[PDB]
Amino acid sequence: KFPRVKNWEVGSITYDTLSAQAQQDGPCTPRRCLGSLVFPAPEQLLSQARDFINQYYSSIKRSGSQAHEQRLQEVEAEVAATGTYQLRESELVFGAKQAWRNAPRCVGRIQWGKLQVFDARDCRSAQEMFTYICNHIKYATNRGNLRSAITVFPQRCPGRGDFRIWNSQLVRYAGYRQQDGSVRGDPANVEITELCIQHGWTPGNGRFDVLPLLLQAPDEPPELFLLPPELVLEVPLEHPTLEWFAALGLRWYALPAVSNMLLEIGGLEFPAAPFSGWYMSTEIGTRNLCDPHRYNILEDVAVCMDLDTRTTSSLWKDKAAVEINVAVLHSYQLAKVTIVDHHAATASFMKHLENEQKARGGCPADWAWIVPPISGSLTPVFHQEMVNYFLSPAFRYQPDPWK
Amino acid sequence: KFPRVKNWEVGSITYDTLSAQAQQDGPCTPRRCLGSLVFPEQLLSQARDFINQYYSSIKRSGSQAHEQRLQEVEAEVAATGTYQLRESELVFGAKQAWRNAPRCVGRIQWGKLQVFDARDCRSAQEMFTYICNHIKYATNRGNLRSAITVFPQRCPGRGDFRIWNSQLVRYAGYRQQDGSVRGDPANVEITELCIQHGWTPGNGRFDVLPLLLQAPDEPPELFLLPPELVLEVPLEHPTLEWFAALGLRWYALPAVSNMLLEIGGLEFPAAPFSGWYMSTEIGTRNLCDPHRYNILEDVAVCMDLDTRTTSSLWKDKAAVEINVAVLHSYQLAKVTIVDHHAATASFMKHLENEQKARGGCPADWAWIVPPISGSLTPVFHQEMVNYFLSPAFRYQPDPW
Ligand code: HEM
Ligand code: HEM
Ligand SMILES: N=C(Nc1ccc(CCNCc2cccc(NC(=N)c3cccs3)c2)cc1)c1cccs1
Ligand SMILES: N=C(Nc1ccc(CCNCc2cccc(NC(=N)c3cccs3)c2)cc1)c1cccs1
Ligand SMILES: C[C@H](O)[C@H](O)[C@H]1CNc2nc(N)[nH]c(=O)c2N1
Ligand SMILES: C[C@H](O)[C@H](O)[C@H]1CNc2nc(N)[nH]c(=O)c2N1
Ligand SMILES: [Cl-]
Ligand SMILES: [Cl-]
Ligand SMILES: [Gd]
Ligand SMILES: [Gd]
Ligand SMILES: [Zn+2]
Repeated sequence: KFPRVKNWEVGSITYDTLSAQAQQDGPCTPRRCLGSLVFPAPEQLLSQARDFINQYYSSIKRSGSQAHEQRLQEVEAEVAATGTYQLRESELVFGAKQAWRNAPRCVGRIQWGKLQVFDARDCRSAQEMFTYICNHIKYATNRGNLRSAITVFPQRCPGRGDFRIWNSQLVRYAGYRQQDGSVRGDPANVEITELCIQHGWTPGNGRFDVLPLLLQAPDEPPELFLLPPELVLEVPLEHPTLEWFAALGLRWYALPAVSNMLLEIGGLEFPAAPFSGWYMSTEIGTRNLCDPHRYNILEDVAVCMDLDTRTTSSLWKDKAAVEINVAVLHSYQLAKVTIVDHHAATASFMKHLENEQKARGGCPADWAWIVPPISGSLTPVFHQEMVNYFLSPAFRYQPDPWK
Repeated sequence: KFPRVKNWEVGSITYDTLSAQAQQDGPCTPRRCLGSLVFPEQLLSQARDFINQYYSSIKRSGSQAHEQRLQEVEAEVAATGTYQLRESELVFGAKQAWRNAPRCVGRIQWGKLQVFDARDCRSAQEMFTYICNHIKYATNRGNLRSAITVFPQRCPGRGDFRIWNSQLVRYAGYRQQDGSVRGDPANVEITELCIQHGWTPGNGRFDVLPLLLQAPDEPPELFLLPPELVLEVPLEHPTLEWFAALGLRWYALPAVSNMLLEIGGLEFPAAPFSGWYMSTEIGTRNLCDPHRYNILEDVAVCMDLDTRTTSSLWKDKAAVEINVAVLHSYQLAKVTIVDHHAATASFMKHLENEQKARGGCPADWAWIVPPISGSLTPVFHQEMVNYFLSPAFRYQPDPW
């Protein structure tokens, strides 16, 4: 038997047959579930490459064709001669889309088929890397009409260091570890800020200072590049009916572009493959602005809203958090920057689940990450049971290049 | 082998060593996590294990009385096939089963539980008296007190005491000739049973259901709850004067009556327990779930919210004011209730106490994090380990 999966809003029942294809292992055992944790060789290369090629040729409905066999033979011969192999361009595009499709913590996978894949596997230097990244930022920002993209830098290979982007995203605000223990700017970026200053960046002193990019070419210390200010589209935050909100001087950036994850395709590894989509509004409104360990503006806003913050039972937190999220959505819509609210995102994810059940017999999904951080049970994904497992091609965490 | 558990708000680290004592097996494997699923004469070994637990907790470990109790239960099961709990063992086993319940955010309170020993019960008319005394004690005119009543255990060659209702207080669910449900859709099945067993149905959205109590080997008998025994809170809102006219209400006492209590290999299919509500249970789940009363759009219409675009966050604004109404209405009626911020702060304290007490604490993140304002509560940022300890409250098949 395969896991029986139930939607409790509808009563409907599916079986996740796809999970039985899970290659790598997760952190859970029959004795204990660790699903809530944030952080969970010629012959082994070949069976991963074979499986990936099988996936490619299924996607185009040419399984068992002559072209399928020849390509498997081709990969085998290259691995036997060199210990490794090169993806065809079409396989790279397919592999990056599958990795997105396979990502269990991504609620935006209804879009997985619409992904611009920039092939930067011929990149030679940190300077050319910066050029690829600027072109990515320009294409994806598209002056507010955001377009999903990934740029794939050269694969890891023996006898040469990795390409790495040290920043966790292409656009990050500085976090200045103030001496009195506190932080000015984004506390999530204190470490990368200190590394940037360490490498000669002249720091600012604001709360929304865009960080430079620390770019690492093989066997080279990271190099500092400043993003052209006209390349970094930002949204000033205001609230549709709370006019004093604008005076908080809050901003956020248009483009979420994760740059520190490793892309794995057919046993090949791409330690530098930054990817971007668009924001779901709770990421900015609830997490980035109201996490106690982030900008932590909740109490300041509620006090401005004249709420009774002396008792929890007034729900001043819930009320201020809702208005902050309203401000984010209003501000991005006003600026004409693509953004999706958590209701539409989770509804579209529910559609994705139904498509994937028909297409592949299941969908790896991490409930705790799919359910938005406010209003969870008001969205349909709350009531959907979900099976979490690791498929390849995949986006993976990897150690920071300085640790 | 000891899982590392991190709090991402504070950056603190602990190690759950208690998980190594997980007796049963959950649904997860290294291949796939099923954590989000709602439903995941060796009696001696379990009986042995619980006794050791007991005497260890009272610092009587391996003492004279320890070995004596051990040898008593061996004779009982040899003579009868089962054994009898001492009243103190039963109290300790009830408290431990609550303390071990991974999905309970209310466990800061676990040492304060009134155990009613109903194991001398026979016939459903007596069940009903035990239950009514439970309901009366636990309600306490609104100053709610946690309690469990423990009816006779299952044994071979003989039926079971079962409470057919999932809770002692449930509103009726009446299906309509247009398919819809007037009342609580969660209770459409027990409502048709109550009718099929003679109950005159109401026609209201908050008709309190009768109790279908079942003594062993007999059909269940309908018992009507004295309306003065069932404390109910009419729902009003502190500033939205029209909210009261919606006619919403809920009941004071959450009393779960369909779970099985397991202690030392013994099984009590009828052991209703009650505490008090966390406000999001009523204001978010019971009233705003699509498959329950589903009142969200009604409230948003009364608030004159723009309901044609999700991005107005009309669902979020309506949900908050409904939870406000619940908190205001219970406090105004002097019925104990806890908001999700106070409860999750208390559960965090419980986690620290349990870390020091036992080296960990089984917790089901998906159920501990509230259904609104998740990341505004500290539990959201707390990694958790889920595992099954005994004594335990377990799900069980419906009697029919
Ligand atoms: C197109 C619009 C998209 C939306 C609205 C979206 C939404 C989200 C959200 C809300 C998260 C959780 C982030 C967090 O809480 O830190 C997430 C995670 C993730 N997203 Fe998507 N995403 C989109 C596109 C993409 C694309 C284009 C890719 C890759 C090609 C991608 C891959 C991932 C991955 C791998 C994760 C997991 C990251 C982790 O484990 O930390 N997403 N996404
Ligand atoms: C004292 C105040 C208490 C509060 C505020 C509280 C709160 C909660 C909440 C919010 C849930 C989730 C229920 C749901 O979402 O359906 C829960 C579950 C649970 N509670 Fe507590 N509870 C309390 C007392 C108790 C007591 C006295 C017991 C037993 C002696 C108990 C045993 C359980 C169990 C076994 C579950 C799991 C239910 C399931 O898996 O369906 N709780 N509690
Ligand atoms: N950074 C840490 N913790 C940590 C914090 C957050 C995350 C999650 C990373 N998420 C950023 C992200 C990922 C994926 C999507 C988004 N948001 C988006 N909408 C998109 C980004 C790209 C395409 S869509 C944001 C992981 C570890 C650590 C502290 C100490 C050691 S590691
Ligand atoms: N039973 C179902 N599913 C299901 C639904 C809810 C739960 C959770 C149990 N709900 C009642 C409950 C349990 C525990 C605590 C509370 N609330 C309380 N605050 C307390 C109750 C007793 C002491 S505290 C409510 C489990 C399974 C089904 C639906 C349709 C067919 S079967
Ligand atoms: C402890 C817990 O795993 C952690 O706070 C998770 C919960 N769910 C999440 N879900 C999303 N989308 N993003 C997150 O950062 C987190 N954090
Ligand atoms: C599918 C999912 O497991 C289900 O909806 C769970 C999620 N978390 C929950 N948490 C609580 N407290 N109560 C619930 O009923 C649920 N339902
Ligand atoms: Cl972000
Ligand atoms: Cl309830
Ligand atoms: Gd105004
Ligand atoms: Gd009106
Ligand atoms: Zn698990």
